[PDB]
Parts: sequence; C-alpha cells; structure tokens
Amino acid sequence: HMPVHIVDPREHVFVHAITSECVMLACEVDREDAPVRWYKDGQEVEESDFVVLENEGPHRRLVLPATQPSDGGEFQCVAGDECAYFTVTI
Repeated sequence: HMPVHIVDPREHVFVHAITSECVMLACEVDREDAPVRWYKDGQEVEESDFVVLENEGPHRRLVLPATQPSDGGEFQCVAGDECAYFTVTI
C-alpha cells in the first residue's frame, strides 16, 4: 500500500477575495482511501451553518458563501504525508 500524494492542486494557491465574494476551495488526492482535512490557519475547519465541507471520493471542497475578513488566512489541506497551501487575501 502506497501512503498518499495530492494530485491537485500542484502549486502555491493565491486566492484574491472580498467580503461579498464566495471562495470555494478544491483539493483532489491520488487515492480515494486517503481524503484531505481542511485547516483554518492550523485550527482545522469544522462543519458550521455558513462553513460547509463538500466531499466526494478523491475530491475535497471548502465552500464559503460570504468570505469574511475573519476567513482571510491560509488554508492547509492535510492528506498525511503531503499538504497543499491556499493563501486567501480579503
């Protein structure tokens, strides 16, 4: 069994956002066995009324309808061995 390597995205992800914008992040892994967890500046993103985590096999999503200055940080999608980095700027 091979550990895990995130196939998408393969770069530093700069997101420009505003308070009246909707930031829908996406991270796809190689193996359906090992899904990523989304982290809000290390805190880890939890399921809330306005913070929704959409998941379907290898595909992992973070949907934020009204992207607040509160949500203006770096989101780290941790598979285990490998992690992709998303810098959101309000």
